[PDB]
Amino acid sequence: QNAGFVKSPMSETKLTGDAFELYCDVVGSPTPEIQWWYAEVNRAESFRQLWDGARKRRVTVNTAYGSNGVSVLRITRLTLEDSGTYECRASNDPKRNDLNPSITWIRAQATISVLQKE
Amino acid sequence: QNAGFVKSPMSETKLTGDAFELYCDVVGSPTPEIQWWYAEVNRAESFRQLWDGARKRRVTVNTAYGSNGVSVLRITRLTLEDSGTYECRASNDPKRNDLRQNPSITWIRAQATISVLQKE
Amino acid sequence: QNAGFVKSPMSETKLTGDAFELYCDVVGSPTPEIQWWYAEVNRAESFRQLWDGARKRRVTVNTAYGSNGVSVLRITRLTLEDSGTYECRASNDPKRNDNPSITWIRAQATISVLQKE
Amino acid sequence: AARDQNAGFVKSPMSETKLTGDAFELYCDVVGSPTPEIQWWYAEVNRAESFRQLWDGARKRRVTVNTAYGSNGVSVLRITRLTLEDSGTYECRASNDPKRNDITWIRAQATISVLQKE
Repeated sequence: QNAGFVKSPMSETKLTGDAFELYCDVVGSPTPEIQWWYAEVNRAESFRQLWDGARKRRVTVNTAYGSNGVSVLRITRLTLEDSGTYECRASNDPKRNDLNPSITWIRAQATISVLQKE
Repeated sequence: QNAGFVKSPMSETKLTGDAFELYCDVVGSPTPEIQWWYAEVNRAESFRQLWDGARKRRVTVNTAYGSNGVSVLRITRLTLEDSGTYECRASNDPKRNDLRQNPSITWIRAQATISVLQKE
Repeated sequence: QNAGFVKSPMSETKLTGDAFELYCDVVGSPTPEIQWWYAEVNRAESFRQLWDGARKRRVTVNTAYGSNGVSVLRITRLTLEDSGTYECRASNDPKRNDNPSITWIRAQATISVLQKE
Repeated sequence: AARDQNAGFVKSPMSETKLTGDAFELYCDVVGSPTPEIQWWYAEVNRAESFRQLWDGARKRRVTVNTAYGSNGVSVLRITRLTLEDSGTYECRASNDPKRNDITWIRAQATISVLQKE
């Protein structure tokens, strides 16, 4: 089985200072890798990988692997510039990390909108 | 600006001659539009919109809109060249259908891989 | 194939607070363009075009162009003032957008909204 | 196309097999009265739904297009640092129809096959 999404991240609107969590759950054989990506504008030139501890540890990534892969992306103390398009990426392609990055992966996107308190 | 995927399409392996169905389920206020897109290689240069009747009518699309958007993409009599990356796209942005824009900019995407194997 | 309605929108009665969805399905070769128009009274002077996002984003238009043109018009949080004649217009005439609107066909539906009293 | 077009191929792109990391160059040379326009198109699978126009700078500048119009039209398509995903059908399209940009184009196709380092 090529990687497939069983749970996808879900768009959400938030207030600055709040926090959000996005979830990802993927199946396949071999077990797929999960990565979280982001772009201000939903276009390939804008997408970059996020990681546990990004943005001075406002960003947290907890990922676990078994038969399936599961992950939560969490961002606290939200700012306006956290708005944009977030993405769970999954692949069990053996060449998936060989240095256009989306070519061997699948993607499932969510929109995050952060509004200013009043 | 608020559409989200409740259920995204699921990757699958099929044999030549069979059929597949992909399913896409989305929430948003107002109700988001749904589209289906495809590419042999998962890069924006190769993605094109599929539609009801495509590929000599082997492709059907059935979509229903209420509070949610729900759609099924079905392709019958599968061939090797039906393999690739398929994609549900959703949006309720009022400018989602303007032409002066990289098609993905006002949409969100949820992808599945379809592999079609030769009966032999 | 000249643009032709395979399914035309159907008149409905609603109560305030509800939503309605009208449906328009047109065949043709090439595939016809679809527009939605509205008027309080069925007179030419009162018809104007509905756009996605109108009426404080209570108006949605989701149109798909395949073999057929298939469109749904949805309006939420219905008020008494949303009552009227709603119309799907279709055309695959090459100069349909370039000679007034004589190149489009119309199919109408009445939406009557009553107070949830 | 027989009524409002008369351009014709004098040099056509040539199929070729290459290794990942290498570069290729395809050539097109077209005659007619008036001078015909040249475009380069590509598809993974030789079918109309997959064909898209390429341009100078495509694929993160790996794709180069150099076209000159004198009496005839001549053009070179170059792709460097080749990947497996550069494989497929490339074609030169040409037309000297007035309405050509509003089919009244003609095409000459080549197959590119990229193999990895064994």
